[PDB]
Amino acid sequence: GRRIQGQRRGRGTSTFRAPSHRYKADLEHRKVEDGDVIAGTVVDIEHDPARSAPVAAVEFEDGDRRLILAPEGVGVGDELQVGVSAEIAPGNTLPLAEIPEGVPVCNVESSPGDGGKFARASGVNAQLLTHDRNVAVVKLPSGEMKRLDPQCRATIGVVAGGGRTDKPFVKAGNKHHKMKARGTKWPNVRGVAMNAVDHPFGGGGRQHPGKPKSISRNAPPGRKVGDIASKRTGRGG
Amino acid sequence: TGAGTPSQGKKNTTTHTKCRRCGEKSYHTKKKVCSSCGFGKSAKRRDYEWQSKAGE
Amino acid sequence: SSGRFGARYGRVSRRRVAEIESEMNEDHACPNCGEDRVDRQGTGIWQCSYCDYKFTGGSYKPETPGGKTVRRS
RNA sequence: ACGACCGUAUAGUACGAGAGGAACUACGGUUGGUGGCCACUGGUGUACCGGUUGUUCGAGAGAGCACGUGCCGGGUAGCCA
RNA sequence: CGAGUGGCUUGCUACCUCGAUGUCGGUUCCCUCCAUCCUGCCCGUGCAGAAGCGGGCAAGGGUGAGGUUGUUCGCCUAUUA
RNA sequence: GUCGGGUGAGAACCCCGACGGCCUAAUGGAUAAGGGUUCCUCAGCACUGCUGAUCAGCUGAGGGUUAGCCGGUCCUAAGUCUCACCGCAACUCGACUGAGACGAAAUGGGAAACAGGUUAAUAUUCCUGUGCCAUCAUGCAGUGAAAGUUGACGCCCUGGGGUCGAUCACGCCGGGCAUCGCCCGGUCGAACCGUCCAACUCCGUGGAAGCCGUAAUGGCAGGAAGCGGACGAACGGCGGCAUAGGGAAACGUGAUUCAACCUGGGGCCCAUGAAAAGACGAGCAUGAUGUCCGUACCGAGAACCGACACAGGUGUCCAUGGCGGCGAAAGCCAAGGCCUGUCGGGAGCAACCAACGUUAGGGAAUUCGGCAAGUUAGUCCCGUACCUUCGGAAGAAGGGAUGCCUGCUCCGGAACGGAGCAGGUCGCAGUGACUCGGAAGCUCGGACUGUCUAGUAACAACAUAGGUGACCGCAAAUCCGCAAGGACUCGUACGGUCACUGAAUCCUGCCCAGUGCAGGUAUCUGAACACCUCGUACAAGAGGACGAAGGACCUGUCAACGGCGGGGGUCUUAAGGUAGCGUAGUACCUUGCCGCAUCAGUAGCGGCUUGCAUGAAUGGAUUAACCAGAGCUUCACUGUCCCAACGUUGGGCCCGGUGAACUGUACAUUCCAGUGCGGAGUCUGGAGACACCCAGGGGGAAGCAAAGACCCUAUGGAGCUUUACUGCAGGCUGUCGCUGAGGACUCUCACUCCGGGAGGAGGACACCGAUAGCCGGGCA
RNA sequence: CGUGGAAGUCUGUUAGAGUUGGUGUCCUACAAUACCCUCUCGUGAUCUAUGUGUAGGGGUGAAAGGCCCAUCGAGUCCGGCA
Ligand SMILES: [Cl-]
Ligand SMILES: [Cl-]
Ligand SMILES: [Cl-]
Ligand SMILES: [Cl-]
Ligand SMILES: [K+]
Ligand SMILES: [Mg+2]
Ligand SMILES: [Mg+2]
Ligand SMILES: [Mg+2]
Ligand SMILES: [Mg+2]
Ligand SMILES: [Mg+2]
Ligand SMILES: [Mg+2]
Ligand SMILES: [Mg+2]
Ligand SMILES: [Mg+2]
Ligand SMILES: [Mg+2]
Ligand SMILES: [Mg+2]
Ligand SMILES: [Mg+2]
Ligand SMILES: [Mg+2]
Ligand SMILES: [Mg+2]
Ligand SMILES: [Mg+2]
Ligand SMILES: [Mg+2]
Ligand SMILES: [Mg+2]
Ligand SMILES: [Mg+2]
Ligand SMILES: [Mg+2]
Ligand SMILES: [Mg+2]
Ligand SMILES: [Mg+2]
Ligand SMILES: [Mg+2]
Ligand SMILES: [Mg+2]
Ligand SMILES: [Mg+2]
Ligand SMILES: [Mg+2]
Ligand SMILES: [Mg+2]
Ligand SMILES: [Mg+2]
Ligand SMILES: [Mg+2]
Ligand SMILES: [Mg+2]
Ligand SMILES: [Mg+2]
Ligand SMILES: [Mg+2]
Ligand SMILES: [Mg+2]
Ligand SMILES: [Mg+2]
Ligand SMILES: [Mg+2]
Ligand SMILES: [Mg+2]
Ligand code: NA
Ligand code: NA
Ligand code: NA
Ligand code: NA
Ligand code: NA
Ligand code: NA
Ligand code: NA
Ligand code: NA
Ligand code: NA
Ligand code: NA
Ligand code: NA
Ligand code: NA
Ligand code: NA
Ligand code: NA
Ligand code: NA
Ligand code: NA
Ligand code: NA
Ligand SMILES: [Sr+2]
Ligand SMILES: [Sr+2]
Ligand SMILES: [Sr+2]
Ligand SMILES: [Sr+2]
Ligand SMILES: [Sr+2]
Ligand SMILES: [Sr+2]
Ligand SMILES: [Sr+2]
Ligand SMILES: [Sr+2]
Ligand SMILES: [Sr+2]
Ligand SMILES: [Sr+2]
Ligand SMILES: [Sr+2]
Ligand SMILES: [Sr+2]
Ligand SMILES: [Sr+2]
Ligand SMILES: [Sr+2]
Ligand SMILES: [Sr+2]
Ligand SMILES: [Sr+2]
Ligand SMILES: [Sr+2]
Ligand SMILES: [Sr+2]
Ligand SMILES: [Sr+2]
Ligand SMILES: [Sr+2]
Ligand SMILES: [Sr+2]
Ligand SMILES: [Sr+2]
Ligand SMILES: [Sr+2]
Ligand SMILES: [Sr+2]
Ligand SMILES: [Sr+2]
Ligand SMILES: [Sr+2]
Ligand SMILES: [Sr+2]
Ligand SMILES: [Sr+2]
Ligand SMILES: [Sr+2]
Ligand SMILES: [Sr+2]
Ligand SMILES: [Sr+2]
Ligand SMILES: [Sr+2]
Ligand SMILES: [Sr+2]
Ligand SMILES: [Sr+2]
Ligand SMILES: [Sr+2]
Ligand SMILES: [Sr+2]
Ligand SMILES: [Sr+2]
Ligand SMILES: [Sr+2]
Ligand SMILES: [Sr+2]
Ligand SMILES: [Sr+2]
Ligand SMILES: [Sr+2]
Ligand SMILES: [Sr+2]
Ligand SMILES: [Sr+2]
Ligand SMILES: [Sr+2]
Repeated sequence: GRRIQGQRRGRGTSTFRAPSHRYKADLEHRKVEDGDVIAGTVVDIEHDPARSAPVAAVEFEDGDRRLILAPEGVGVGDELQVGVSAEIAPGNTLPLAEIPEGVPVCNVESSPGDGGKFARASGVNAQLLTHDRNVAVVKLPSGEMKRLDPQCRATIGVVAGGGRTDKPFVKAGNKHHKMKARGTKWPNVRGVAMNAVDHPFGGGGRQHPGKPKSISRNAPPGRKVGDIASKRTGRGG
Repeated sequence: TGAGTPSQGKKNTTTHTKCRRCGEKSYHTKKKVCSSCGFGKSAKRRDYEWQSKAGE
Repeated sequence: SSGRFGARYGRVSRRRVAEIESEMNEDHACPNCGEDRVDRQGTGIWQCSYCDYKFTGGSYKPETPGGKTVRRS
């Protein structure tokens, strides 16, 4: 047969890549030596092509101009702070240790200093639950309880743009425009709508998968399609 | 549209040109490589044993 | 407000579009001053036509349910 | 190169209780086929004559173009049914 | 039950054609066969008549229009000698 | 095209005039690519040119392309290459990371040129006039100088400013016409220098509690109007430039609508609409320098691609010439171009054919099917059903009007803008041509716009929004690479991957036995290393002990693959078909039965329906809207038909010139029969038959064109499949190495990751190398 | 009632794109996919020029086994090869 679409993907050809050259900024936590002493003023609010959500342009005291992953409620003129002794206000960034429990956080680091990994999409947020001298437990947007190093920096508040998913695309044209801003091949032809040569589910005189859809985790690329290592399927039971 | 005559009329692009190294009109001006002598690809001259019968 | 869609898309689609856009187009009280002068500038971007306060908020609402929770705690 | 049918008289007669109901022959017409012809009716008739829209030749007069007549009305000969 | 004729149906066979003899139905145009549907002439009748029924000679001419269906076939309608 | 004429040995087609035509987003003008001398001149006709040629894109010889200010050159874009580094058995191979370079000629950014004149051929290049830019030198000024501004930007609507053009009025110059007095052309003049400034923003004054303002949104005591002011636009106005230039002459002035250009306001995004060089910021004189490359011509029904002087294909700007009208529409006409979509002569010019016009009465009877053709039509008024997701349906349907002429009214600043009124009046016909919908109903399918088999399929197929399930916390899931490495990803669960279903609405039953996936697991099974026994002075080898993933076994799971019967008043194998729908695009029987409709209806629709063999995201039902989708009915219309006729244009036929191809074992005037390998012009018997030629429609040569696609055969091929055979990747798992200290555990020092770093997390694991077991059509 | 001017919105041979029927014309063609009329789309998932990337068991594919220079159920060239 021929390599399936999932295999063409990995080659990183133009069709499968994201329009990086059109992307604005790699929104990471500003690095501070120590002491915390660092603040900046929100100069503007911009649209982020890579995330379909707003982003704040912030100018710091030392003269550094950088785009920031803006939480909800941040506006031009506001003063944001970043450091161990930062003020516990929305928009400020400080390690999980200095962040009081029960407070919503976003753009959490996985390893102290990485610049932020978790809770970065529209409207989401992580819940800071437990404190300790060794570990700070956080509840990520997926519902998973994540034990983290209390030194991991994080921003206060929920990511701006919440509710984006509430409105339907309505028509293909709208999807088209969004897709064009991401690293994704669209539209999607169903495997079952292809020829045997093109996909495991292809062929037949009528459209239906060959074998069952639940495929073993050990399946090789070219065959791993359908329901990857599903613990169950359907809605009932 | 036919792949034949009708599709021939758009062919006004220049690719293969006289090669600075070998003199053959095979220097692909887009790729900057000579399909005949390998100029632009290798210091050594392009040559292959299959260019002649195995016993020659 | 989904009349631009004519007889296409079905109830749900154009019904939720009309709502989301209605509440989006509503007069919004600016956080800076107090006047109902906040208009959407783009996806998640809002601004007061009075004091010029430009700020971030929900994609279609200037403030989201989870956004209000932030203040509280 | 002619085939077939209908109608009238025969006749409300022969036959028959009645109901019903022929023929020989003589006529008139129809249908299908055939050959020919155009006085008559009909079609055509970018021969011709007229009306008239747009535009061009300044108007007028008189003309060109609008697909092999712009369109509309009438239509001779011939050819035709 | 027995004897046949035909070569329209079907089957059988594998002679002919696989360096190709273009399909079914329809159409159009031409010729033919008779086991005759009508028309001519006849015989019988459970032939009064009228209308039939069965049979003989006979291939000159005729055997048309339509509804469903790709249909051939067939079903149906109204005309018809 | 035609009549004259010119040149010439020769003229239908080379040139001149006249008459007649063709082209209007092109058949005109400027160009990109591409061509490459095709451009100009002279001389020619052997070649090329669908005939001819005195002509030519042909032949030969000469000639022709002139730049500080037009392009290139410079900048950076998607991206490319080079070097270093690393991989690889190796490289001309390979990903990343660094550095460098490359990457835009119409059409990205960008220092500066306009007007006229000139040649056979160049021209913002030459020449004349005027102007401008950059660098440098000198002199003077200036010490400022880098923050900032610019370069520099999406889609939709819209205001204002405003030039060209077009038109109107009046004047002047010239032409035309001659029943009038109308019609046509012209009435010029740049770059540049100087000056003017609307919009936006801001300041002062002022002091609105309801006013100010817009096409629209809107604005304000956080200070509205008004008044004054700062900054501030055009490729625009104005003055110069200009006793420059140009014109035979006049050598205008006002207006309207206003492309270009300038400047504002509004709206939209699950879409956010380049970068760099450079410039400004940052003066003036005088002078010097401004090199290098391109520049001809074609740009197409003859200069390009398509073998051709090919009816094909091929980007940009001229989108403002006149009438017309809604119009960048038709039709007609300018400017400009052309008679080279390049063979002619002749015959009332037959048959036949291609395009096409008109046909009486009938009116779909034609046909698989109204295929083909036709009908309708523009604009205003009236009026408009079922259904419906309330948007729509809808231009539903149906009805009326429509010209010209005279005089007017209304809206507006006005138009050579629009809406009406009264009177008069002509035709068969007033959207008079042109332009220009036929309409209605029932059913099936897909919701919709969209996609597709370049070249027989445009569909119901694909996509889609919507619905759903699966995987994954990022040192992730998924995927590419042998490796070094990489896409996703400037991304982080409101994510993105992998699949299914396919808008909305009402819904989506039962089954986990088999198969798949996943989880668990006492016990059973389960390889290699190490370990133990036997064996061998060692070794091969035999056995044992321990036992990972996996399997057995257990459980979960069907919007996983799939299933939803036979029998009787349970059995196979888990369940035994729920809502619905149903003779279906699924129903064999079958033209099922009843009804509707028709003279007549295997059709269509409705009802019934025991369903050969319907049925619920293998989605069921249903549905407004949409459709070059399938079927059916009606009105209207008609040469589709009854049944054909006449006509128009190009052919056909005859003449001049040019001049192929297909095909050919031989013989050949055949016909009827027969025979023969059973389908004979050629054998046999007869019949017929004087030769040659022209036109015809195609009966035969089992006509010509193709070593049958069908079918079989060959120990033929290939693509595809799988619980076929055998293997190979890949995933999981144990073990050895890296690998270290004190049956579970602690630690840090290798190693890995995070962190600029200090340092943090992890850690003998992981990675990597090796081997073993399992899964393994992903691949051979 | 007006204003406003939305839309994978409608009419449209505007430009441009496409290709339903005629099973017309052609079928030793004008043409190895053409001609005419008819027909669909025509503010968007639009069309288009140039530049650039992806390469052969590999691309690319709104999926037709479509397309990758008249070549595709595995391009083309040469070689293995007689
Ligand atoms: Cl999405
Ligand atoms: Cl009849
Ligand atoms: Cl140039
Ligand atoms: Cl405005
Ligand atoms: K055969
Ligand atoms: Mg970031
Ligand atoms: Mg979704
Ligand atoms: Mg993309
Ligand atoms: Mg799909
Ligand atoms: Mg398919
Ligand atoms: Mg198929
Ligand atoms: Mg497969
Ligand atoms: Mg399906
Ligand atoms: Mg399916
Ligand atoms: Mg034959
Ligand atoms: Mg007899
Ligand atoms: Mg006879
Ligand atoms: Mg000459
Ligand atoms: Mg010239
Ligand atoms: Mg020519
Ligand atoms: Mg008639
Ligand atoms: Mg019939
Ligand atoms: Mg038709
Ligand atoms: Mg007035
Ligand atoms: Mg049906
Ligand atoms: Mg559709
Ligand atoms: Mg096709
Ligand atoms: Mg179609
Ligand atoms: Mg979906
Ligand atoms: Mg989804
Ligand atoms: Mg579908
Ligand atoms: Mg029925
Ligand atoms: Mg179900
Ligand atoms: Mg053969
Ligand atoms: Mg076969
Ligand atoms: Mg095989
Ligand atoms: Mg790292
Ligand atoms: Mg195989
Ligand atoms: Mg391209
Ligand atoms: Na017999
Ligand atoms: Na036949
Ligand atoms: Na007879
Ligand atoms: Na019949
Ligand atoms: Na000629
Ligand atoms: Na000026
Ligand atoms: Na006009
Ligand atoms: Na559309
Ligand atoms: Na099961
Ligand atoms: Na079923
Ligand atoms: Na469509
Ligand atoms: Na006719
Ligand atoms: Na013949
Ligand atoms: Na194959
Ligand atoms: Na309104
Ligand atoms: Na067509
Ligand atoms: Na290949
Ligand atoms: Sr990051
Ligand atoms: Sr970082
Ligand atoms: Sr399949
Ligand atoms: Sr269920
Ligand atoms: Sr081209
Ligand atoms: Sr190279
Ligand atoms: Sr070599
Ligand atoms: Sr009588
Ligand atoms: Sr009587
Ligand atoms: Sr005429
Ligand atoms: Sr006889
Ligand atoms: Sr008889
Ligand atoms: Sr038969
Ligand atoms: Sr039958
Ligand atoms: Sr000669
Ligand atoms: Sr010439
Ligand atoms: Sr360059
Ligand atoms: Sr340029
Ligand atoms: Sr545009
Ligand atoms: Sr204006
Ligand atoms: Sr030139
Ligand atoms: Sr030109
Ligand atoms: Sr052309
Ligand atoms: Sr074409
Ligand atoms: Sr002219
Ligand atoms: Sr000629
Ligand atoms: Sr007439
Ligand atoms: Sr009919
Ligand atoms: Sr009929
Ligand atoms: Sr009407
Ligand atoms: Sr449906
Ligand atoms: Sr196509
Ligand atoms: Sr649905
Ligand atoms: Sr199971
Ligand atoms: Sr039931
Ligand atoms: Sr003989
Ligand atoms: Sr002939
Ligand atoms: Sr549209
Ligand atoms: Sr067809
Ligand atoms: Sr033709
Ligand atoms: Sr053809
Ligand atoms: Sr036609
Ligand atoms: Sr349209
Ligand atoms: Sr060979």
